Amino acid sequence: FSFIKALQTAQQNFVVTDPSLPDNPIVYASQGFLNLTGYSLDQILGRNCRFLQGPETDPKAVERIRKAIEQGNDMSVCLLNYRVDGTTFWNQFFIAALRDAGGNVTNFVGVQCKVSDQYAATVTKQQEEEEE
Amino acid sequence: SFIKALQTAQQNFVVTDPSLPDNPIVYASQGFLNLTGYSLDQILGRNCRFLQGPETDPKAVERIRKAIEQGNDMSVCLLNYRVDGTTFWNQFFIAALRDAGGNVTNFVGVQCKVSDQYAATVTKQQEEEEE
Ligand SMILES: Cc1cc2nc3c(=O)[nH]c(=O)nc-3n(C[C@H](O)[C@H](O)[C@H](O)COP(=O)(O)O)c2cc1C
Ligand SMILES: Cc1cc2nc3c(=O)[nH]c(=O)nc-3n(C[C@H](O)[C@H](O)[C@H](O)COP(=O)(O)O)c2cc1C
Ligand SMILES: [Cl-]
Repeated sequence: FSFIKALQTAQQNFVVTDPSLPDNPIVYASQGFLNLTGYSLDQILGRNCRFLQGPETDPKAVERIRKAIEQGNDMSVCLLNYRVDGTTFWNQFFIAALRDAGGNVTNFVGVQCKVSDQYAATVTKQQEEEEE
Repeated sequence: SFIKALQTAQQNFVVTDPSLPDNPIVYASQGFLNLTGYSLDQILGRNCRFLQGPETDPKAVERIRKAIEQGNDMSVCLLNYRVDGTTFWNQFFIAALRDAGGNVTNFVGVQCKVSDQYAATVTKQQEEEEE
């Protein structure tokens, strides 16, 4: 199944990046990503998604995503991300590596879900208890 | 719904209930039954580890075990066993479903049968994460 078509239909917040390009930049973003983050598309295309990060983002959470990308692994993390206006929100984030029939990573899709503080407390706790 | 999406897409997948002991299957798609050869009576109310066998990489299974311990999404390529003992390469994905309060309510696991060439490529990268 097209996971992307599934996300389009469900009108989710997601982006697709191209690892064949230096620094793995956004080459597609849904309307949902734009509404959520406040960015317009010319602000987002061709950029690494790390702009979503800021001073209050947990760097160990970011490392999980980094490893997942190095391994062509699917993963999820709850971390804090930044809107175009500098304000934060909690992101239940998911990333998938898409592979061809030959097994080679061809793209990444990242899905963003806004969650409450209460939600984040629970998930971040198990993340910190994982880190310790 | 991730589950409604998998239904529509006619995927091979299961949903388990971690609120019951040993986190048993409480739903299995038709795709899953076709793939593994299991019937619904043999698997409903059971834990998925029956898919594993002697030639499965115990390190891939461990990768799956941590995801459940942490309530994380993950994907692994490992060898699984059908109801008659034959093997197939499984590009597996597991997701934790959470309520609004952040509590894991379910696990969803999706199985995609892949070629020897595919498994070769991915499993090599899995093995390479030695140090
Ligand atoms: C498809 C895709 C989507 C991503 N989405 C997010 C995101 O929503 N929020 C975030 O903080 N990082 C996201 N990332 C991670 C960053 O782009 C980047 O990989 C992260 O900073 C790790 O790289 P670095 O340590 O070199 O900065 C995403 C990565 C990819 C490939
Ligand atoms: C929803 C779900 C689907 C699973 N699917 C598979 C699978 O397809 N193949 C597999 O080898 N293990 C699968 N597992 C993992 C086993 O069910 C079990 O969690 C794993 O063997 C580790 O648990 P254990 O330490 O008790 O053996 C799945 C687990 C869950 C929760
Ligand atoms: Cl998927």
